[PDB]
Amino acid sequence: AHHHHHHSKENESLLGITADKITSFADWYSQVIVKSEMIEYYDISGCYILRPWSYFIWETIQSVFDQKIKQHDVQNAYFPIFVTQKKLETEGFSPEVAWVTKSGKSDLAEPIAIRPTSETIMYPYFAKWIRSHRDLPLKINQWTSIVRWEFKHPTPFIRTREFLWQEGHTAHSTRKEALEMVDIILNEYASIYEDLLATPVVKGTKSENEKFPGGDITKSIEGFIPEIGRAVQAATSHLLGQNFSKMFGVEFEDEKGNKEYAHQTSWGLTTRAIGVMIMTHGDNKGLVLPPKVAPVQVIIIPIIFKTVITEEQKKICNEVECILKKAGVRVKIDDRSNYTPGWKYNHWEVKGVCLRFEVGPRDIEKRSVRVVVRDNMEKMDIPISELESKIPKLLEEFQNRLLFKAKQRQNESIIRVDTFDKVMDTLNQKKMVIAPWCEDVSCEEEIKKETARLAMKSLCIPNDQIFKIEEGKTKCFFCDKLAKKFTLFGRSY
Ligand SMILES: Nc1ncnc2c1ncn2[C@@H]1O[C@H](COP(=O)(O)OP(=O)(O)NP(=O)(O)O)[C@@H](O)[C@H]1O
Ligand SMILES: O=C(C[C@H]1NCCC[C@@H]1O)Cn1cnc2cc(Br)c(Cl)cc2c1=O
Ligand SMILES: [Mg+2]
Ligand SMILES: [Zn+2]
Repeated sequence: AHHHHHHSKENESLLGITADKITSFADWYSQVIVKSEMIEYYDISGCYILRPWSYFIWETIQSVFDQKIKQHDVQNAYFPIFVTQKKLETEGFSPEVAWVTKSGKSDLAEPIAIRPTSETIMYPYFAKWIRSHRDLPLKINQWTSIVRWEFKHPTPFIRTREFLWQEGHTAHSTRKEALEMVDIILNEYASIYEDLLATPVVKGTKSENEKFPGGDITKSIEGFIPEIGRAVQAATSHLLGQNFSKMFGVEFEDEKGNKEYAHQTSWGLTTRAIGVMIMTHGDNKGLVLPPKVAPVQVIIIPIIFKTVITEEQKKICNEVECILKKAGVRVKIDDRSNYTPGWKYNHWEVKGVCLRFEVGPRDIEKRSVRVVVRDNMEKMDIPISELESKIPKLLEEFQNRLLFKAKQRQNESIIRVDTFDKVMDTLNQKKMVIAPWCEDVSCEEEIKKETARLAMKSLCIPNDQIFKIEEGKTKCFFCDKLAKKFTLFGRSY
């Protein structure tokens, strides 16, 4: 679905994308993020430079999500990047901890860990701040970078040794209020991917074998990349319960005067969202960005070459730019006489600009503009007097079309299998499995073991159970136990 629309002579250049998205996905992903000036590879493995074209999308994700959690009285703070070994020791993987072992030429007697997550940093101070039920709920969030020495092969955005993320940590007086906070954040995470990034995700609950061992319930949104047949956890929201409050002493005096441990939640979203969004919408021409996160929604390209644009040509472009600026549209004019219009067309197509305006003599004469849509090569002529109304509608239609097309690609990637004899062939088709499952830890341990023999794991137990179980008859697709619900399975990042 990547190489359907018309490619121009400049799209077939080396300044375009030469690797096919389906048959050469890894090379396609690298060319798309590099040639669009999103990412620069760094001489330290697993780290990638976030150029402004990609960092804008994170700033938009950060701006939109920060306003969302402020609706629930979540306050932003910043805790140090460092944490002692004693606090950190008591998905914690010791080989992932980046340790500062020297300052200058002086060795540290006790090395200091770089923050892989802030439970150890923050919770000793949650216990210090929380003495009464009146002090609850406490809701803290921080935007910061995280360093984890990932053992698996790094992927830009998806899995980086340094990534930018948001981590919210809340404490409540009741488990019910905490679980409501877990579901609230999960819906906002799903909104970030679907409403902002036009990326479909599946809301659900992690299995006992796949949940965060430090919490009671781990809910998540699962994404999927069909071109490689691997799911990707889009975000996560944990019902920590009292596991962390018991071990850090975060207790409060409830009403009537009894000491009770706090009911905590924690949730996180990283720059991985950008990578999942890129892989979802990008085609063989390069980036395809949702209008809500595209750094430039409209590029105005006057038909000029070598010489300077005429005075009436610059006046029309400024008028169109003024109309689009007043309408809240992010718009820029590319009046570089240095490049042919075809060069600019491919240049802003690789960068994923939603709409391009071609302004030539015929457009000046009619007081109209030639609009070319990025993702489907749709062409139309809009009068200048209609731009204020039509362009916000086109970007709105653009956003809906990306989510709708990405949705039907995800729905066709979910295959129902009721017996294990059809699971392996479904996985080999680069697709997920929705199967009747008993949800036992022992069952998933053998599911991972048997599928690794030809590994498949539970992605999430979806909140929306589209299929029904026979009360007392529907057995697990793998073992002899009765199936509880249907669970989404597949290989993941
Ligand atoms: N190295 C990474 N780079 C970018 N995003 C990441 C990375 N690791 C995790 N994430 C994302 O951040 C979210 C919250 O972090 P976390 O729950 O600690 O992931 P995780 O438990 O390490 N899962 P995983 O590392 O894939 O086994 C995850 O749901 C991922 O979507
Ligand atoms: O980090 C987590 C759980 C939650 N903490 C912050 C909010 C979002 C996030 O899902 C799971 N995790 C993952 N990787 C880790 C790596 C190391 Br090293 C350590 Cl010490 C700890 C962890 C660790 O705790
Ligand atoms: Mg990890
Ligand atoms: Zn089973």
